[PDB]
Amino acid sequence: KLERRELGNTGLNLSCVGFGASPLGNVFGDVSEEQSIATVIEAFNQGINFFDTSPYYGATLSEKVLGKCLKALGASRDEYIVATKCGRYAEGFDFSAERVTKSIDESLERLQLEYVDILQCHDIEFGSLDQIVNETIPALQKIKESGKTRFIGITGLPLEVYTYVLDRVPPGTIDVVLSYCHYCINDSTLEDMLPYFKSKGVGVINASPLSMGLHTENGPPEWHPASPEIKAACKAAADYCKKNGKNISKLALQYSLSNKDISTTLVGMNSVKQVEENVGAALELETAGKDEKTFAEIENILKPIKNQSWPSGIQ
Ligand SMILES: NC(=O)c1ccc[n+]([C@@H]2O[C@H](COP(=O)([O-])OP(=O)(O)OC[C@H]3O[C@@H](n4cnc5c(N)ncnc54)[C@H](O)[C@@H]3O)[C@@H](O)[C@H]2O)c1
Repeated sequence: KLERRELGNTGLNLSCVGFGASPLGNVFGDVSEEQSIATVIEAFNQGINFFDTSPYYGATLSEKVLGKCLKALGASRDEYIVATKCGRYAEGFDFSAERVTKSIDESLERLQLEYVDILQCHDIEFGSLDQIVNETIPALQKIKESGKTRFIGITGLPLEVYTYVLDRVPPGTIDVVLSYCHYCINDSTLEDMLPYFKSKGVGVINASPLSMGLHTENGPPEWHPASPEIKAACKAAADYCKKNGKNISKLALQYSLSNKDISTTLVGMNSVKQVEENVGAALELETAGKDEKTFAEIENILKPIKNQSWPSGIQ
């Protein structure tokens, strides 16, 4: 069975591999609704029980499609865990209490759910962090008390933005944090913040273990924000694996899964083959361990750009 890990103090047990549903909004090329449904059904059948989306992905399309996918499961509601977000929309950012209070109703309508398990502020580095602390999080606390979400959180790229918020709200205010692109073969800096997150009692969700396509055979999309030198070294690592009969995406995901202090790693998936590969990579990690010789050679290739990121937001 696919390993499950406790998520902070929420009592939720998430599969160590999570379903990133942003491709269901066509972020990484177009995908049919029938394929999306089959992909989620296969993910659930393989033991994945955690699904993450946002009103932003595909201008609310990802949520609509995921809502159809989850209905097609025909499963008990407590057998899967749904996370979505608020504050970032196709028409821009709005972290006001009025916006996010409307947003949860809009998301529940699209998702065809009475409640989500997790609701998080999306990309807070683009907002006023003082508004997040003093207006947005209180509004989310009222949404939680209404029952429309069970737990609340915050997401963003820069690791520093979390400390600003978590230092200023009372203990136990935030249930979960989602960080992305910082626990993968080229960037492990999320491990630097895990001691702080443990100190605040927050469950940690990692996302983008392929760093949004850097750790794939096809390579990153044209819009990927990483510098050319990050892209060149990631391509060299993928070419090394291809030359030696190795799967760069399998190894990248196995790297991200190896830290047990992270409850789940969301990986964007848009096909049943990707689900079969990614669950298989997780299962094989438990029974065969890691290919240490290839990881060491991958590390040597990525070393010059290790832990380099890119600017995001307005802080
Ligand atoms: N600020 C935030 O809150 C934030 C930011 C980014 C992502 N996320 C969440 O995290 C999810 C995952 O991140 P992501 O999708 O942007 O990047 P990712 O690292 O998960 O990679 C996704 C891309 O890799 C491809 N892929 C997946 N498995 C593969 C395989 N076995 N072989 C080859 N290719 C494979 C996917 O099709 C997609 O093109 C997202 O869907 C979303 O849910 C949140």
